[PDB]
Amino acid sequence: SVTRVPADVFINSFAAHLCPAFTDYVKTGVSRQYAPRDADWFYIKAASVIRHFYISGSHSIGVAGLARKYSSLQKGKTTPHHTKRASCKVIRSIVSQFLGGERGRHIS
Amino acid sequence: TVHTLGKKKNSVAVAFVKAILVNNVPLALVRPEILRTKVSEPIMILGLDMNIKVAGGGHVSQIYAVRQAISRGVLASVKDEAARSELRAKLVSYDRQLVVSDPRRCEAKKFGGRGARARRQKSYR
Amino acid sequence: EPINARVIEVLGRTSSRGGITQVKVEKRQIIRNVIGPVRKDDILVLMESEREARR
Amino acid sequence: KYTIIVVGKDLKLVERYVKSIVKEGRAPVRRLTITTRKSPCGEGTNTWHRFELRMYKRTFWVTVVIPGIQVTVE
Amino acid sequence: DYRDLLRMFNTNIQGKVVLECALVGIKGIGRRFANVALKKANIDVHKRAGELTAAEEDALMKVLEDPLSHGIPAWMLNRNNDFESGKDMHILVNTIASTHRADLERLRKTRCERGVRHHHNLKVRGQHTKSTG
Amino acid sequence: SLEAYISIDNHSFVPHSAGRWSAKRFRKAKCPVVERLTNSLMMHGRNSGKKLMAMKTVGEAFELINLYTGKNPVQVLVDAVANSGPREDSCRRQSVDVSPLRRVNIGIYNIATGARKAAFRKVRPFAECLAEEIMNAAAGADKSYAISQRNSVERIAVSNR
RNA sequence: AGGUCUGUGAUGCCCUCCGCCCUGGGCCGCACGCGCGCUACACUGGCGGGGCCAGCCGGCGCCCGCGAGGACGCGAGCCCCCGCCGUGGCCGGGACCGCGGGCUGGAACGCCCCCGCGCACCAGGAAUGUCUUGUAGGCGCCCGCCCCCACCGCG
RNA sequence: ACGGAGGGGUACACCAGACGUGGAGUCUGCGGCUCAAUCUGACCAACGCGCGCACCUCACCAGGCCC
Ligand SMILES: [K+]
Ligand SMILES: [K+]
Ligand SMILES: [K+]
Ligand SMILES: [K+]
Ligand SMILES: [K+]
Ligand SMILES: [K+]
Repeated sequence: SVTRVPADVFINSFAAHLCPAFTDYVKTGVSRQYAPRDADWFYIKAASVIRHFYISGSHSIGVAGLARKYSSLQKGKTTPHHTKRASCKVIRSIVSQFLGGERGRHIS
Repeated sequence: TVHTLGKKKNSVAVAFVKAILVNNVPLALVRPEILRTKVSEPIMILGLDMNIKVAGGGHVSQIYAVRQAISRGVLASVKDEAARSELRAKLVSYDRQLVVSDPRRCEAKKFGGRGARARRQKSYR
Repeated sequence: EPINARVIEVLGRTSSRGGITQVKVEKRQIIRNVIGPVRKDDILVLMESEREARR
Repeated sequence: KYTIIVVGKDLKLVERYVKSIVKEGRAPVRRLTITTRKSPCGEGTNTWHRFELRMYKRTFWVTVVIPGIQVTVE
Repeated sequence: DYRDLLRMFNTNIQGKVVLECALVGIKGIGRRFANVALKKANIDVHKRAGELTAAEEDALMKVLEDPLSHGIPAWMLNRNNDFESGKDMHILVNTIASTHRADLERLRKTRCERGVRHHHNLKVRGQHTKSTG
Repeated sequence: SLEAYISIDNHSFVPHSAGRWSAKRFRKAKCPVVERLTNSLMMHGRNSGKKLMAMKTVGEAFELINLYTGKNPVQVLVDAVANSGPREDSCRRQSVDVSPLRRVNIGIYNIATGARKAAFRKVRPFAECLAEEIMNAAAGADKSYAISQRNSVERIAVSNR
């Protein structure tokens, strides 16, 4: 199956096998202080989100369930560091692109 | 049909052995590629089709539960024999934790401090 | 010149605060003070064998 | 078909009640707890009382009278 | 070929150093504005600071002189909805001080608690000063 | 430092061998030396716990020793942690011989302190210091901080009798 | 003769008829000396994309909106992997301040988010505290008071 | 009861180590200052202690209804 090959190869070699403009002037979340740098990153994020959907064959994943999948910290704040979520518009839109039930969406 | 369990701190590993999978990711593809060796130690120091489901705690505990499960799941292969009696001996002469689960668990926190032994500083002035 | 010698028994803790341990090191029965943990059948490398431990 | 929910705080009474209903015939335990300074005012070593209270479900999806036991059917 | 100096906006720059960060040598600019200005101005962001051609500085100065006129969004510009012109300016220069000081001028005219705390050179933001500085 | 405290037989491949060693008394005598080392590596509150990263150093430093000397990466280790280990001490200060178990122990700590201080605020890697430091306390040269202070402790003990 | 009549229909004895309520403010004011703590002072690190694991028990789909945050409905961080910066108060450190956008609320002076502004700080004198296994320490999560809000305390 | 009296014990109190605190900014409490009021307690065993102060909680301040 797809599981028999590693994910760090799948995401990259599938972004190499695949497109909004808000891609520009966007960070992946309120955690990350900078926007990403490798401008292939939207293909890479899309390949990651699909490699993460095809895992979940029966039940329905969701988009908040996906921003919560892509999270990191907030720092430079003098306080004990807390975990924050990512953006929602980006992942919802990537799901809509890759889409062309009871809740969310699913594979095939 | 063979049942086997494995434990580290709160990690529970379930093994169905029949005449190799860990969380659907095969042996040498389990995330900690450095500790992969630690996992694969019994297989090489000592196949069948085994299958594992493990959760709980953290990465290193997952490793020490799956490894110990596979050890028991091939320890129960032969029965009532001298191999049944000496395999466990080679496992002990590797480490006794390869059979018997490790019984350490965190000690609870007691008020007036951050952990189980650290108090807060005592200032007289 | 190192003078390796071997302990044949522990007499007891010498320092007021615990610390050092009187041992019977060796064709001789020189007695010496030792800082760290020492069992029987262990080895001490001696800078000199000229002096024996008080008491 | 019939639903039975039977609840009580004392493990002995609850176990008795399930034992004396089968004389005729996942919802695990959870606990109600508080911590609170021992003294009335705020003077002295900061010691704490830790109060605790477990109460049980017993589930009877049906196809003795004990005071302190609670029953609902729904 | 590279030079070791791009002396711009009355503030010296060093070069030999990455351009996206080196452009923060200009006051009023952040790494955010550097990143959203260069690749918009069709320049690679990180090769070296001595390899920035003249027409390329020109593409810069034109993306700098009008940010909302090339798609840089409202929320990423600086002097949003000013009290000089009612319009989302781009203070991107070293004439920031005129805005700041004339602001102090207006407050010292209108006599607000915040301006007076700034006059006494203290906290203005509901922050305790019990502590001994 | 002796053949009763340098473990080179009872040891799993990589250092990591979770279990128990400080529970007894002479238990850590059978603790593999290439693990006793990494165990020390995870020192300082800024590295309290990190075991895998400490492992990324021992095996890697073992990638400069053969690339400069040409001798098995471990034979230099045992001999180096044997070269250190102050022989005497100045405990009313009298000179007292040091325990065999203790020298194996103190000397391991000494090599670590060498890199720790000689890696901070340095573009050069921390593992780089462990590298030259461990190959410096091999033949025997002051360049190795360990070899040096060992000499210093003998000077005081011989003078503090 | 620690503390507590300011927690109570516990209360003796004195004094007030200082009872109840309505609006506005203060308890949060500040040269200054103390104590308990939080974030640091970097390369054993910071940044960008990806992988993935807890327990005290616990709701989340459709969307809009850079974000925070709206309208409508139904039942984990460390760490690892790959890259960048290159010993420079640098991309360490994030205080202080200048616009905007939001939430709570009869009411912001309360809290969030976006751009900009980048303080002090180079491991700390004389002194001083705590600890023996899943322990120190590092990482994060949850509950309490709570209109909003944890650097606190119980876990 | 106490002893710079003798004797016998013991604890992370010391030994061997580790992690800290005191030096910077910052949150919080205390003092002292100011104020119409900045309500008040407690000085090892007070001082993130009297369970999160816009209003209420409030005991304090400037005024104003009712019995
Ligand atoms: K108290
Ligand atoms: K160069
Ligand atoms: K009372
Ligand atoms: K009255
Ligand atoms: K207290
Ligand atoms: K009021």
